[PDB]
Amino acid sequence: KPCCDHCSCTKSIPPQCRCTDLRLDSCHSACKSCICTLSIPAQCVCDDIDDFCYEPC
Amino acid sequence: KPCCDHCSCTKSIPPQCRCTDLRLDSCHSACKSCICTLSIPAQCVCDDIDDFCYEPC
Repeated sequence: KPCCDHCSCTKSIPPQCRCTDLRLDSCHSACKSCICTLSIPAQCVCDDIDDFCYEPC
Repeated sequence: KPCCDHCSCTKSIPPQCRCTDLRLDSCHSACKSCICTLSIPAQCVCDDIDDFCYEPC
C-alpha cells in the first residue's frame, strides 16, 4: 500500500524524490528496491527514486 | 566516517533521531545496523536510532 510519511526531493527539474520512511516487515506495494534488516520484525527502507512523492500514510 | 546530511528526530525527550541518508558502498563508521542494496555500487542506509544527529557531511 503506497504511502510515504516523509519524502525528500531535490529542487531541480525533473525533481528527484525518495521516501526515507523505515517501515515494519515490508515496503509499500509499489516499492521496487526494498532493503530490510535481517531481524524480526524486519525494518525496511524503499530506496526507489521517483519524480513524485507517494501520498502521506 | 560518521556524518549525516539529513537527520530526522522526534520532538520528544529523549529525542529519537535517525539518519535517512542513502550512501554509496557503505554506511558511516559508527553505524551498527547498515542495510544495503544487492548491487554494485551498493546503496546503503543506516537505521540506527540515537538521541543525537551526526554532524553534517
